[PDB]
Amino acid sequence: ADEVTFVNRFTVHGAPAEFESVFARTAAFFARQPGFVRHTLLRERDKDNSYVNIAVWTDHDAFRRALAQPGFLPHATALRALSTSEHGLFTARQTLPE
Amino acid sequence: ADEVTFVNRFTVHGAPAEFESVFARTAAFFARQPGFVRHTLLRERDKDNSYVNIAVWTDHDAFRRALAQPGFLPHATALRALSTSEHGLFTARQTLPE
Ligand SMILES: [Cl-]
Ligand SMILES: [Cl-]
Repeated sequence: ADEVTFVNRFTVHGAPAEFESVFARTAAFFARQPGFVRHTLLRERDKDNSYVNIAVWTDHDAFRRALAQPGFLPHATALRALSTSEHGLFTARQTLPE
Repeated sequence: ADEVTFVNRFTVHGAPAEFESVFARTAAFFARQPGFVRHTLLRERDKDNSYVNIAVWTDHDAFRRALAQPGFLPHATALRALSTSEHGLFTARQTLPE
């Protein structure tokens, strides 16, 4: 119930290999934060520059705290230098297997 | 690896309760298909009409075979009566924890 899922859709403008390298360090940063549960970076099949990240947090407060960390800035900056994003925060309604 | 992840973004134009009920039946239909791994239906926080579904399949062929089932067609008809959607098929690039 409390758990939140942040979903980002990226359009990569720069080199996808550089994007992935930057994202790996971004994810490691977030993995150091209290409340981090898991993440998966997905790449669209047959597209080169289309990515979706799914990140799970114990609660909304922990997610907001992570974004507000001073340590996030270089990662946020490096990501924005390479891509644009459309994103939203979600709660789970249904899961299978149950 | 071989796993594929299908991501759907729904904009619901009917009643959300009816959408969730019809979606549950469609999800059950896919859950019976060979190669189905898991799915999660997510609802955007502070919104009534925005959902994202994430579904994992063992491989691309299993996903294709499921989509091609004649039984899918009336399910699709019912779900699309209540919602529009934008979707894509993805491969996992990074996951934490490892
Ligand atoms: Cl800046
Ligand atoms: Cl069938």
